[PDB]
Amino acid sequence: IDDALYSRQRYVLGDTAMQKMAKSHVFLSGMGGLGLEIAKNLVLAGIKAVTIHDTEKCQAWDLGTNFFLSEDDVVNKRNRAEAVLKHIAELNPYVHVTSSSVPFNETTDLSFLDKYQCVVLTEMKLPLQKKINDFCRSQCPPIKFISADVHGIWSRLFCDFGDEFEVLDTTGEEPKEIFISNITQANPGIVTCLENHPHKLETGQFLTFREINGMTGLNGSIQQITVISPFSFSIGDTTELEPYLHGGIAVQVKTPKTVFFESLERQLKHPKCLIVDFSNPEAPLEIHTAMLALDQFQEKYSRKPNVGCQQDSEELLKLATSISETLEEKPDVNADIVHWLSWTAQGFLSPLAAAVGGVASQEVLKAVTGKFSPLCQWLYLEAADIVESLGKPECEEFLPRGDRYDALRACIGDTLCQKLQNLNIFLVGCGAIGCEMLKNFALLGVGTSKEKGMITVTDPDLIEKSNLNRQFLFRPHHIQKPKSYTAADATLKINSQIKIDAHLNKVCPTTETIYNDEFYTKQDVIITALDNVEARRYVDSRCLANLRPLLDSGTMGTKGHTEVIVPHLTESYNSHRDPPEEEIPFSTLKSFPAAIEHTIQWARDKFESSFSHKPSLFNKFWQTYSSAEEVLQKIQSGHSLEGCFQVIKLLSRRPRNWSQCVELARLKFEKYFNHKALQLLHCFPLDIRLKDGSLFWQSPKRPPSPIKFDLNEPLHLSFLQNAAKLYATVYCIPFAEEDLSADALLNILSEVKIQEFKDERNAIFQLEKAILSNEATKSDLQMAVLSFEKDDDHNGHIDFITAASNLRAKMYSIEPADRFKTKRIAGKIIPAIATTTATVSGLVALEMIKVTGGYPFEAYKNCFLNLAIPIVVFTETTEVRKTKIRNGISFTIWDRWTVHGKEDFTLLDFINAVKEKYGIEPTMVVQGVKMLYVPVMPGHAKRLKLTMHKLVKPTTEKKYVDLTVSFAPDIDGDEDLPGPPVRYYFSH
Amino acid sequence: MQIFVKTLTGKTITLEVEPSDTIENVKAKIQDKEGIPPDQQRLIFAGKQLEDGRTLSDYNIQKESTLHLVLRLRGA
Amino acid sequence: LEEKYVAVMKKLQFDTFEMVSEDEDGKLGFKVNYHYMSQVKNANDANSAARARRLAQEAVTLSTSLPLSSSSSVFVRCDEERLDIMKVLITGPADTPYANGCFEFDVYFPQDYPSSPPLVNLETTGGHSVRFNPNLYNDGKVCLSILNTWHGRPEEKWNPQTSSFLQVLVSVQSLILVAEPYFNEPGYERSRGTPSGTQSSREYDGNIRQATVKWAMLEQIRNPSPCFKEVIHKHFYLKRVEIMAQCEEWIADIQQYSSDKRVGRTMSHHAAALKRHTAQLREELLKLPCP
Ligand SMILES: O=P(O)(O)O[C@H]1[C@H](OP(=O)(O)O)[C@@H](OP(=O)(O)O)[C@H](OP(=O)(O)O)[C@@H](OP(=O)(O)O)[C@H]1OP(=O)(O)O
Ligand SMILES: *P(=O)(O)OC[C@H]1O[C@@H](n2cnc3c(N)ncnc32)[C@H](O)[C@@H]1O
Repeated sequence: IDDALYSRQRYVLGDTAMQKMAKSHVFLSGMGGLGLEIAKNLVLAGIKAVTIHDTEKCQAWDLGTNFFLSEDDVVNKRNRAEAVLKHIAELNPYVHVTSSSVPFNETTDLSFLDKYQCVVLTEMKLPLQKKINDFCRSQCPPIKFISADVHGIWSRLFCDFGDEFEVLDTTGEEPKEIFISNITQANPGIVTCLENHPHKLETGQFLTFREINGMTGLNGSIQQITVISPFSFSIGDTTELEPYLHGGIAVQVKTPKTVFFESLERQLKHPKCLIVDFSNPEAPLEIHTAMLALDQFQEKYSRKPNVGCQQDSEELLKLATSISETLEEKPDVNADIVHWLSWTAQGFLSPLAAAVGGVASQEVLKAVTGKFSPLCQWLYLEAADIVESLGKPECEEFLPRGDRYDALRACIGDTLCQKLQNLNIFLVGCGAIGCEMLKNFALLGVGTSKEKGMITVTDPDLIEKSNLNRQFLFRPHHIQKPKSYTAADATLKINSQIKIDAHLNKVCPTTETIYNDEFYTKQDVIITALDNVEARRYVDSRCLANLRPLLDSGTMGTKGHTEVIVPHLTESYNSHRDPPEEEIPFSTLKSFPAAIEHTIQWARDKFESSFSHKPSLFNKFWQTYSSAEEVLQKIQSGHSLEGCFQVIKLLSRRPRNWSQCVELARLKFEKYFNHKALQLLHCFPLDIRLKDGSLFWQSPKRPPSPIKFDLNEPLHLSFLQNAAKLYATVYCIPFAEEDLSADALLNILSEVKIQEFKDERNAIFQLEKAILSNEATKSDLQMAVLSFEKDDDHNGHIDFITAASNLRAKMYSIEPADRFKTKRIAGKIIPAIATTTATVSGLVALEMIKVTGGYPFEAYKNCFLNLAIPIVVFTETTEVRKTKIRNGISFTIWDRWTVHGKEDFTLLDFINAVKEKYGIEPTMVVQGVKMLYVPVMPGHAKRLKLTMHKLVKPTTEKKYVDLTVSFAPDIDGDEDLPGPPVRYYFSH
Repeated sequence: MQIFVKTLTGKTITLEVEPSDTIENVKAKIQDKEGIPPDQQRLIFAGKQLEDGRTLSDYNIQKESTLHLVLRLRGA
Repeated sequence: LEEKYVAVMKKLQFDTFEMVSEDEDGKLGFKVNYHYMSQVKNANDANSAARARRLAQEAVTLSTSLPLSSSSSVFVRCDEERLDIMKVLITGPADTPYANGCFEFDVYFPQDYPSSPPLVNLETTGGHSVRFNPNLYNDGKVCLSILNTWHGRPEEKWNPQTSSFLQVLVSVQSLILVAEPYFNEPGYERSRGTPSGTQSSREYDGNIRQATVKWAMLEQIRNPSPCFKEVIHKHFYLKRVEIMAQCEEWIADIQQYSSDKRVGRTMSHHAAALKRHTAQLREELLKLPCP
């Protein structure tokens, strides 16, 4: 596995799953939009071989749904499967892609399907699907079956993995670790966890134990638990064992699970649907009935219903009524759903197709690897809210006109399509989500109008090798080029009329000058695809000051979310807090580690301190003062200097050639991994006790043990090599790759001794010795500064970090970790995959239409999803909150007060104006983080007689500034009542 | 009265509450079993987000009702 | 004397000083050494608004409620414009090895305050060469429960509703600078009352006494920080006789254990260092002009 390309995906799937992904063949039928999306996601995932099959030919109608065809393909009337083969193979050269066109019908011999291992069917008549499903599930071993379809704004998904399927990992979450505090020799036994730290377990789970004193029989065994209290649980009989002394660690054990499926024919009479919106739990059954009725109508009349023909709607309603009573549950018939399904039966909505394709690709991965829990057994997504707010539109607005937007026009209507083409949209970031959003915009024709419309995308980063796995707009020959330019060039190929303006700036407070308020006023909607919360908060604050809608999304592994913010209706991003990373307590990190993360963090901090901070301090100190003799003279006169001891110590111990660097590395190894253990044991002996009598070296603390150097061990050699290389790089000492051999290091170290284990005058003597030896030249007062680069495989940073972490872990007798886990933990790499990004991009594109149309508050939705369970939750967005201060005066977060001043306006005049206009008087005026008037602090009493223009010190480009105020509470001793921000104009 | 709180990743939490309790106390009860601070948690019922200051009777939460716990993500 | 000292020092507990000046380009230039320069320069975000209200409310308490007595006192300085920059000076309590010292701290309030506790760092480390206390690491980090966020206990965390900066200051002064700092380390309190524990505590006290005499009085007099120049000058001027008597008593007490074998060499070294420091401290005090 070439990690440079699948670095992100391994953290999600795992080594065994990726091994199983190879040597797998997938058959994909129907090269529509949905089939193309599924094929793209699968090819990006890394399946060994994919076979695409289609029998139709390209038409002008297909240009509006397929993002790989061209006018030439339509002119030449090429087969749809063949015309896309070349472009798809370009996505990943490691995937073997083939095309086929053998006819499918009732008499086709299905014997050839046994070669593959999963079948995905799209755009197929129901009887053929029934026959194929009946054939596939009876093979030994069974062949997995998946069906998907999109009709207008309604979608259907189905899965079938055979009679019995086996899952090797139900949830995919790593097991937790708990510390035992007490055990009881009782039937059943009672186990009490440590103080605080609830076990967070549930009945039926399995645990295993290790490192237990006294109850040695429980070590290595497996038990089934029964939760009793948040801090205790129960295990099997333990009356026959020895009493419990101390210690003990229990870790959860994963267990395979078996699920059962049913054939397609049986499932049509009582489906086990999945609920995605709990406000209408009965919707999926009605949608299922409507889709089944549509299929029956299509079979009966050999055509789809025509838009606006009321007899077709009546016939479809009658068919749905006839079908519904035959179902086992006997549900009701929803007239509205049938009506809208009849209205838009011939349309096609791209974002819904993208979301369904992402979900189907995840299901295919589950089928081939068995990694997660599969879907069971239906899924019904829909976008009815888009058309629910249109009222009763005329049928003429939905008729096709003869261009590439026929499908979208038949879906949503002409007026909303035209309002889409005039959008000015600002997109932040061009990561994985950015490319998908650009593709969806190109398919929707956003901003293609000649008169008005523009798309702005900004990203300062450059293309990297690992980025090609998720972002499909980039190519191997695009490495080390701006992301925005490449994305714009790729998008312009999909739609020629797209107008895109690309920038290279990073949205931050420093660059606020170019992105002034007029620029934000020009835009109509702002979309973010960022990866850190600070930028999200800054962008939300900027949008809040100009009343502009904001759409936000993010993913991590197999989880994702979307959020919608609309002026005067909903709360902003800052109205909720996010979980920050928990800090490791300082003593645990420095002296008492208990897990591999602590040692990895220690190694990272040691690298930073040794190779970044100290060289910077050295350079700064020796650039502050010109000469070393001057420093010596200043020291001899008793003058104090900042950090003098550290820099003079670094100067004294400066190496001169390769051998001294090797010796320094050896001394560092000894000091790090030998003396610390001896010192710690000397301070705290193994048998020391606390007040209550418990041993000091109890859990979670682990006693250390010294490590003896030995060149035969690979770990010691790796640490020595990496440390020597890094020190030689820092001190600018030339070296050759031949010197890194084991023999050369052995020869160098054969004459190096090791010291045994146990200020101003010394510093002056050492500095004078350096002076008299001509070691204080200008070239000697320079050290290179290194920076952490986790993506480089030859700088040696990750090797050094891994070696140090493993050595420290073995010093404290902890299980070591390999290179990839260390890289992930040190670099804080976020795991990611294509399916979730595609799904969230589709959902965001869906919500953008609702934002554009100006729908009421009840139309917007937020989605939190986890495809691993799987589980999807749709909620209404948070309503705005009223806040009052006094006298019945209330305000929302979108409010903003204004005060008009002049050239001679004073602070007292400002206070009086606010008091007169709004009824209350401020008591504290602060501009951002710089205070302007606080009565408590000294000297501010006289500030009431100053010009506001001087008191603010503004820039001439801005004609106004923003201030924050506060008001005195009704009862003294309470915090001041907050108020809305106040904007001050310098002149009329 | 018995209610269930199902968070994403499949973990299920059992709670004891009575009508008339206040949403903020209901969510503070979560901390006793999870350690999650009240200000950091959003909980959803029947497609609506439970706002602070209200009681269970307003949202019409009954026995064996299911509430979801959701969080936002940072990667992109 | 104590009444005069209280009367004089009450006017200097809270004030403002100019630390950061801005040029036409908005760049920040620090006129005094500050430990959190990088975080100040990087975190230019002006989104925070509740922090301003919280600090404005706190300034009301900090102007009058700071401890003040002959034994110990606290002094605070803050920037003329910004609100997230402070410097704190604490004088060591009496009857402790930290007696009559002048210890300086740096305080920075993060953007999301009061959702997170402020950062505190010690500056009188003597160039990172001295570990003054088990809870005061020689690199300058001050370790307290109220300043940390970890599992611990719900009542031993930074609680946004109740915790306040004055609590941090009082906790530092009352819990870190104690009579016998050697026993602050858990795991040693078991051996309290044993002769070995007494000997170890005496050695630790001797080291701390010499360290504070060197780096808490002499260096502060010679190179005072610009913020607290007047405070230091008026503090040392008014208590020269007590300082001399205390130093003589400390020198006398240490030599009582020079005849021991286990710790005799360490005690002799500490006594020599203390004598060398006191010799120069006498000259420094005699030359101090009247404020
Ligand atoms: O500068 P740091 O990264 O905080 O590391 C220091 C440093 O060790 P290295 O320079 O070898 O990395 C100290 O040595 P000096 O440079 O100050 O001489 C050493 O002090 P000792 O030599 O006296 O052991 C101290 O260790 P300690 O605090 O245990 O005295 C150790 O700190 P860490 O290794 O824990 O970071
Ligand atoms: P994911 O990490 O895959 O992609 C995120 C991309 O967004 C860019 N980015 C991060 N932060 C910013 C800001 N503040 N402004 C503009 N662009 C940003 C990253 O460079 C990634 O390309």
